[PDB]
Amino acid sequence: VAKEWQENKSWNAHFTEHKSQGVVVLWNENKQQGFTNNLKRANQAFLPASTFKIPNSLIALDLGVVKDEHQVFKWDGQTRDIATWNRDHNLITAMKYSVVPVYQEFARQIGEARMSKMLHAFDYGNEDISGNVDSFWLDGGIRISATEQISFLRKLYHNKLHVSERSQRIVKQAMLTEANGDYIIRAKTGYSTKPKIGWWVGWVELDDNVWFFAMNMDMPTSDGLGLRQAITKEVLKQEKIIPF
Amino acid sequence: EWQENKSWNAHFTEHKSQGVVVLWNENKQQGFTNNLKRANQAFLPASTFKIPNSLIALDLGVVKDEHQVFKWDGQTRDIATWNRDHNLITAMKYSVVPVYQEFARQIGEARMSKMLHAFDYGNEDISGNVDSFWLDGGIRISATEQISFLRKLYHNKLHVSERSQRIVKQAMLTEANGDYIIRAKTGYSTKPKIGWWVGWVELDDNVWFFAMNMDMPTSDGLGLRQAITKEVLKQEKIIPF
Repeated sequence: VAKEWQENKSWNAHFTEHKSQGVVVLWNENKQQGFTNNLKRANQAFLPASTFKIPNSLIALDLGVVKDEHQVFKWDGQTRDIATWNRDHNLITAMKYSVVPVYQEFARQIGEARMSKMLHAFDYGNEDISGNVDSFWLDGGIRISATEQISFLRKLYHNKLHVSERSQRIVKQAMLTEANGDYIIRAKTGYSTKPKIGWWVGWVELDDNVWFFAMNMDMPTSDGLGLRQAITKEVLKQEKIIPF
Repeated sequence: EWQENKSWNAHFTEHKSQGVVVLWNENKQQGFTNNLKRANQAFLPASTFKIPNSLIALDLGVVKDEHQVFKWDGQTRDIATWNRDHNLITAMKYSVVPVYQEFARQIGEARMSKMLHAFDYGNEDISGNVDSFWLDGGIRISATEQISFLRKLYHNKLHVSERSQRIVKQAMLTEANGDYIIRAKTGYSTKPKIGWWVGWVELDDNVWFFAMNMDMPTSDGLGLRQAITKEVLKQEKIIPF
């Protein structure tokens, strides 16, 4: 039988080396094959936390809540603990600094009915927006698995989500994280305080292939936040997707 | 509006090189160069022409999108990376002349000429072979003219679709980290021997356009295009050390 998914338990070493637990899921676009260290956890659904900024951006652009990637969302003047939030932002910087209050305001403008309809249209996780319209992805009913993140991301990559191509192109620009002569990573981090879960989801663009990834890990302290990228990169390195 | 900063010459003389770097501060609407005269000297754009050429090809449907494959024609050329299938992203990255020659042939003389006029691109002169005029024909552009063109592209103000401009800017992506994004294009003209690097640096709250050219007697110094530019960007605190 064609096994979409194969388990590679050797990747567990990358988690246990940091006394961590989690899952990395990879999808080889050319081969239409997925790999994970934990088939069960790969399919376990969690709060998306700030990974939700990807669908939230798309919806805000498609409904004209956000005009383009340069439109300024002025700071509301409330000083928050995260200094980078206490300034004006555009979509690019709001994504970069994971500026929750900008995205809360987008959610409020989108509203419950349109948010719910659009997540249904995206086939996004459990499509459930129960809770506050401006925090359901942090403390409400929405749940998504790593494999479901990859499904969603693959649609975004191919401009196949049910929003404009322009909206998808802008969000992909906003997701740009790293680029050099060897690869491009477009991705988004996420951190949920209850339960304590860290995410990193996105993809690695190579000359002749794209590798989608979605990882989550238990995140008891904020001290391990850098492990999201580090563990993922160790797997990408082991699989010769990116160089050492 | 324009200032000369001759201290940047140290970055050239460091490598027994000569050239110009031109910077434009988008927020301040101010330009800086080490050499006001060379900043205005026009050369063959060579592979920097891949920027307008891409735009025109996308707008006319010669190229569908950034993933459409242009199969290698099977002629082995000296540059190994050219002897394979390409898309717009990889064709730009490896500066794959034969893919862009085929675009130019499909675009044709009349549309190419009209579009460069519409883009206000350099001397707008396509004299020579339609598939090589930017390498050995009559088109000439200066560093300051590259910046003018690039500023329009950045603002989606060229007379092509927004989509075409967005795709080309994606194809220009060179470097990205948590401090900056560089979208740019190299170029190398063998007669006269001139190296180019043109593009911009995106920061949180500003964009700095750059255009540099330098004498390139040997292909050994091609890496100086980026190195010298980065030394100037570092000196001007645009990017960190």
